Parts: sequence; C-alpha cells; structure tokens
Amino acid sequence: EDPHLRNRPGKGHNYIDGMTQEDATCKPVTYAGACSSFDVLLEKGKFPLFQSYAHHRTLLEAVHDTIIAKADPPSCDLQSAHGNPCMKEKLVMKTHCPNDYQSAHYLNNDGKMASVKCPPKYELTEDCNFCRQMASLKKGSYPLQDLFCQSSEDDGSKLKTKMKGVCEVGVQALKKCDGQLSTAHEVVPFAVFKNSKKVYLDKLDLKTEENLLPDSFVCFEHKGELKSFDISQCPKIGGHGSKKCTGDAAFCSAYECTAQYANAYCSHANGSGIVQIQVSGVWKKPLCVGYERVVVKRELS
Amino acid sequence: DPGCSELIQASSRITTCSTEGVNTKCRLSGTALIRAGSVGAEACLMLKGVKEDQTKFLKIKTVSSELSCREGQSYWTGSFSPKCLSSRRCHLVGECHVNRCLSWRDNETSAEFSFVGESTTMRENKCFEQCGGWGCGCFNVNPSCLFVHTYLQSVRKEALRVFNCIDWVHKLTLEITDFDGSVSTIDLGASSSRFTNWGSVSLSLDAEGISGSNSFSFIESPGKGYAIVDEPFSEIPRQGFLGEIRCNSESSVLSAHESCLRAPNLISYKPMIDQLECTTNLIDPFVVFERGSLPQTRNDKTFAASKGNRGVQAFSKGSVQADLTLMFDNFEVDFVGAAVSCDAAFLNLTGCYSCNAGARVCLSITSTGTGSLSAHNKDGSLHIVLPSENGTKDQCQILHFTVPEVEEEFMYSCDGDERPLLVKGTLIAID
Amino acid sequence: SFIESPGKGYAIVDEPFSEIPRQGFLGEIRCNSESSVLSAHESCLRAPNLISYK
Repeated sequence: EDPHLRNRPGKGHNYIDGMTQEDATCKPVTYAGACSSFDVLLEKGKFPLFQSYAHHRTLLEAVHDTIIAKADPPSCDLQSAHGNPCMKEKLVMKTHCPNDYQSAHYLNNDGKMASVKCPPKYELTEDCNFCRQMASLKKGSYPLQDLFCQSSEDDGSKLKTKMKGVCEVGVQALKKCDGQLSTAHEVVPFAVFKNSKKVYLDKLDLKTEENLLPDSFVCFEHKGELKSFDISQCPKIGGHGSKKCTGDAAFCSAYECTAQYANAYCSHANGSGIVQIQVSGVWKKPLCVGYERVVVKRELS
Repeated sequence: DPGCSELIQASSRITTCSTEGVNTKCRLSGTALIRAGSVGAEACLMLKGVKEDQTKFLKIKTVSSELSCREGQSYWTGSFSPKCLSSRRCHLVGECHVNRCLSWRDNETSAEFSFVGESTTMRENKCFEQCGGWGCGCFNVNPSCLFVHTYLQSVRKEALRVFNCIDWVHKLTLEITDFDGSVSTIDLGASSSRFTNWGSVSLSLDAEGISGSNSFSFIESPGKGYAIVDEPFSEIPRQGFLGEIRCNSESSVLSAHESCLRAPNLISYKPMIDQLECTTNLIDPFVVFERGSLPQTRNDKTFAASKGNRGVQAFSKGSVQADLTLMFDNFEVDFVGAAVSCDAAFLNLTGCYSCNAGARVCLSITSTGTGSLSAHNKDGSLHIVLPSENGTKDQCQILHFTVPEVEEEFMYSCDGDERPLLVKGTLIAID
Repeated sequence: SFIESPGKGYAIVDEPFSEIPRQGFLGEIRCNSESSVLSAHESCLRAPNLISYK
C-alpha cells in the first residue's frame, strides 16, 4: 500500500560529469550503498514535496533521460580564474549547504542544468558560495531544490513569468520598472516547460490521476514490512517473462498473477501517477516543478 | 448575429508599439473602463497600432443578466430506513441482568453483536426486558433480555443538498474573445475579478440587487432540476421537522456514514417477546422537491434554475446598468499586415436608435482569402471590423445610432484602400 | 468615524463604530499596523465563513 521512498523509476541514476566518482553506489540507486546525492532528499522536515511524490523522477534522472538540457560547462569551477559564469545566476539563490559535501547543483533560469564544485582540497560553506578548509569529502552533488521531474514532451514557449508586483526575479528581466527595487528573499514556486525558460509562478494547482503505468505499483519480495523488489521483472497480462509476480486486484487487473507460483507480493503504490500543473488557468504538462527561495526584486517607489 | 455596442478607443499613452520583423508588435499595460452591454451585446475595445490601417477589436459578448446566489451554510440529507435485529437471551445466561438492560448505553457494544462488526454507519444498541418461564421461551421465571442492534441504511439511490441564499450576486456571463481568436467564457459578480490571458476583467458599478433571501431554502439535485421551500434555513435538527438528519457529502447520504448528524432518540422500538417492529418518521424530501420545484412565481420576480454554472438564479425585469473595468498586465499583441481584397455588399438593417441594444447591420463580405475587414464612417465615430474568409459569407453585428433615418456612408477596406458603401434602414424608438 | 491615510488626505464616515468584525461592515478584516495589512500578518482579525468556495 505505502510506496517506498528509494525505488527510483526508470534508470535510477544520480550522477553528473566531473563528480561521477560515486557511480559505484549511485548507479543505480537501491538499498545497497549510501548515495550522497539522495540521502538528504529523504530527510524528515527538509523536503516535504519529494517525500509526498515518491515514485517520481528528479533533476539528475531527467538529465540522464534526455528531458532537461545541460549547461556549458555543466560543472563550473569556483576557484578558477577569469571569473565564473556559474555564479551570476546562483548568487541570488538562497540555499544552505551543511558539511562534508563538496559539490552542489541547481536549476538555472535558462532551463539547463548547472553545477559548482570546489577543487581539492576544499568543501562548501554555509552560503554555498566560495570554498573553505576542513572531514571526508563526499564526491557527489548536494541538491539545493525540492523539485520533482517526469517524462513529458509538451511545448510551452508561449508562457512566461507574469507575476504581479515583480520587476526582475533571479536574472530574467521581466517588466521595465523606472522606480526603485526591493531586493529581498522570499518563497515562490516555479515550473519549467519544454523549449522555454524557468517560468516563475505565484500560485500553482497540482493534479494527480491514477493510470495503469508500470511506475504506479510497489512489490514486496519474499520466499517461494518486507524488502522491495524490482517491478520490471514482473510479467505482463496475457503473457510471460522473467520471474513471476502476484498481488491484489489492482495488480492482477493490469499484469498476470501466478498466486503460489510467484516470488513477490505486489500491491498498489499510494503516491505516483501523472502530475499536471495549472498555469494561466489552462492545464498543461510540466517537466520539473520545484519550490526554492530566490531573491525577488519587487517594487518600492 | 450580435455585435458591438460601446466602441471606445484605447489610450495611446498606456499602449506602446514597436516594429520587429516587418510587422508591428504592440503592448497593452493599463486600465480602461467601458459600459457593459445589454442582453446580446458586446464590449468592444478598438486598438490602433503605429499605422492607421491596423484596427483590432476586443469583443466581450454578454449572454444575459443573471443574479447568482451566495451559499454559506449547507448540508446534505436524504431518505433512510432502519434495519433492526432481534436477539433474545434468557436470564442468568452470559450477560443478561435487569439493571444492565434498563440502563444500557448506546455507545457500548453487547456480547451478542460484537461479532457482527463495527461498521462506519449510524448504529446503536438497545435492550428491553421481556417475560420469563416456559410460557415465553426460557426455563427460568426471571425476566430475559432482548438486545436490539439498529443501524440506518438509505434505500434510495439519489441525494439532495439543502442550502440557502444571503445575497443575490448579479452575475454577468461574459464571452471574452482574444485578439488572435481565442474565445473564453467567464462570469463576473458584484466586484470580483477573473484572470485571463490578456489580463483581468472585473465588474465596476452595480445597481441591480434583490434583498430578502434569508427566508427561503433551496434544494439541489445532481442531474435533475432545483427546488425552493417557503421556510427559513433550518439550524436545529429536531424531531418532526424537515431537516432532522443531516450529513456532509453525497456519499455520506448514499452510504449512510457514521459522521452524519441526527436527532437523539429517533428510532422507535416496539418489542413483543419475539416480534420486533422498528419504524421511523423521517420527512421525505422528495415530496417537497416535487411540490415546490423551480421555476416558482414569488412576489414580483421569477426564481428559476441555471444551465451553465450550477447555482440558483433569479430573473428580474429590466436592462443592464453596469460598467466593466479591463486591466492589462503587460500583454504583447502582434499583427500581420494583410494585402487581400474584398467586395462588401449591403444586405438589410433592423434594430433601434438611441437604445441599449442597437441596430443590427449585415454586410455580404466576399473575398478570396482569410483576412480581416476594417470599415469606418466619415467623422471617425463608427468602426466595423468583421472576420473575412475565402468565399461569400454573411457577417452581421450590432451598431448604435441616434437617428431613425440612417443615411451614413461607410468606407470599408481589407488591406488599406477604402471603397464607398452606403447603408439605409428604418429603426424603431425604444429605451 | 474618520479615516487616516499615511501622507495623504483624511475622510469622514457617517456610520457608528463596531468592536466586532462582521460582514458588510467597514472593518471586516482588521489588523494593528500597516505592515500587518500590506503583508497580511497572521495576527490580524477577520470574520469567520467569509471566503466562498466553489
């Protein structure tokens, strides 16, 4: 009934170029191995949205699934000369880096995927800006957003950020304000579409619909609660396959149940489906919807 | 076919334009007020670009004048039927006593019904003493027990929601048509606003209002018509009154959930040794639903139902006396310079002058491609913009006049070159 | 009752004052400061059953 928080649908890869030293445990992501770029995603009281949307892809999994484009360079150096292009769009990002973690990624305003890192031997600070000296350096990427991604190919180039009372959020210049600017940090959700930019929205409406997708069921392995089991090995309805699986009416109504000839008692996952957002009063298919803290320059004079 | 009513010109101080790619990109950022049309009119806004041959309207078609309701306190109700059980146990056997039966609690579960199951319905437990001895059905002369487990269950497959109205909000269903061709149907009430693609429109000054709605009760039927009851809103579910069993949702009435609120001690019990007769006196809401169903003539108005938005509407005699405020939140409007030709021809003219509606004019637009027509009179007060397609189409709209003998010459153009055209017709005098 | 505006003109209202926030009265949503109104602080007072839901 209750879906797990570690069963990653699809490929289940959480690594990036330049910091892929953790590929022994983060490729794939299962119960074996402590993935540094996934342990903080399940912290109680930190990322409630990621815990509410269990069976859903993340930013890195969307990058590996050819969903979210990559930046150039995707891994900018912090202690490098000739400036740093991955700082102008990240300085207005109010984040918080704990300890141990050396690299950190973020969703830029250009719809791509950028990341920063400290050269050895350095680590991140409290403001996630420069580098400092310290124990161990977790060769990975600390997530700085609470976003969820999925597979979609809905075009949305005719929709941009149209917030009320906002002159310039992040680095994208919205409306022309001849007065002063109120440089302050606040909370505001956002949604990135296909072939567009990071569109910011003040309000959002989430819709969840249940279907017969393979990424909407959880299985408990046994001999023939308990532990998890790979659902891709379960046979389909009207056919056969690798191993055998069984479950209740929700699982038997979609696949084939062998009862006593199975090896994993499957069930229905209570936390999946296709998530759609309502922008401009029209229901569309978003890609990655998050909820971070940015610096919004509102009006004043 | 309906058309415009109050053609106004947009302010150029709050409307800028620019040339980007052999075109004309114009922005809209401001607030303008326009007079709301009557039943079947439009609130058109004329927009002029950087040139003089660029005229685009913003048709805001008005359906009709309606008065929506304002719900506040509502509840669900329906019909039910008691389902009592019989279970007689002799004295001094298990849990059967005199004081334990005369002072039995409803929340407690006896030993003769704990194996049935604690369902999520409105159930209870009762006990009544009976006779003893061999002449009744036992072996001891002491009074036996009779545990009764009564649970409610709805026998009908329909539900009704009883609500009321506190203020007849004047609702105006507007059909907003964008500049590109997108048509959206919304509504405005009292002073609320509705966000759109170009901006947000809201109702301005109002005057049409009906007071005295707290002394009535309305019943909603999912799939059927509405109803009205000539009594104030019920606030206490007392016995012998319409509204003694209330719930919170439709499934709470169709399935008889335990979260419903009912009157205490409402189930009758008539124990006769072994015969058990459990009856109720619930008022059937279908009787009032079929006796007082909308429409109903009350006072000097006409209370009826609705078609689009599910709600109680009221039809009153009179025209539309209100204003509409259109606010722009930086909306880019593009336009492509057409170069097609068209030959318009006069058809007929029938309407009214110095009236709220207007005169309905019709023109025989005949072109060879998909474009747009732009016509105007002499002094520059009237403007005619109608969609032009490939072929001969009859496009009709509504125009305003202040003379019964209309003899104004129009200059229609579909690309920039105007052509002479004269119209005529006899109008009637009405307010 | 009078109405005071920060740095603007004044006004007058020919209506008695009410100590309880009720619907249909000039003061159904009251606070204690300008920052509690421009930002809608949780310490403000309002009338129950005011926001309609559909």
